[PDB]
Amino acid sequence: SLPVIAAPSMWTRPQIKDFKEKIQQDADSVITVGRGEVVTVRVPTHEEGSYLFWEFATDNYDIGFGVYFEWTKPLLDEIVPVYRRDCHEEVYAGSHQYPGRGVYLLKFDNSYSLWRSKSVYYRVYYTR
Amino acid sequence: TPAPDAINDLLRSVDSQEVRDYCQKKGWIVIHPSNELVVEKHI
Repeated sequence: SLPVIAAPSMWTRPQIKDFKEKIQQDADSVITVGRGEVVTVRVPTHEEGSYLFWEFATDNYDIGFGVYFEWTKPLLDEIVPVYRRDCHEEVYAGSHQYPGRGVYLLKFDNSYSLWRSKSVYYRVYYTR
Repeated sequence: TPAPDAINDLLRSVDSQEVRDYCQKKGWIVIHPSNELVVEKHI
């Protein structure tokens, strides 16, 4: 049988001020998504890893968020369908079990925004 | 060491910076250095 892909988990947590303060302590964890832009963040599966955990937030506006899995032309699986989230109001978080070796694509989608740039604070971990 | 799905259930239910830091100390979760992540922009 082809690999069964686990459903992702998603949740929020309220402390967005503290989250962004923590993340701001490193420049590279802060992304500017221009008007009409889509920023993709590639997160490879670690050789000792089992799960991917993500957190993200924005400053003044919502943004589209999706997760895809790239198998190592290459096959792409939809893990979290892209949808607008109010990650300016709360920290958005989620996880997914490794379906196999490959690369996760975190997509921060600002396609729909004509006039607004978004600042994206994000963080990712993995488990053994 | 607990199972990954147990970690998952914990973080989902009582998520906080404190719980993250604790899981990190125990080496249950390991942070991906953001500077090692490939970031792509597309219009």
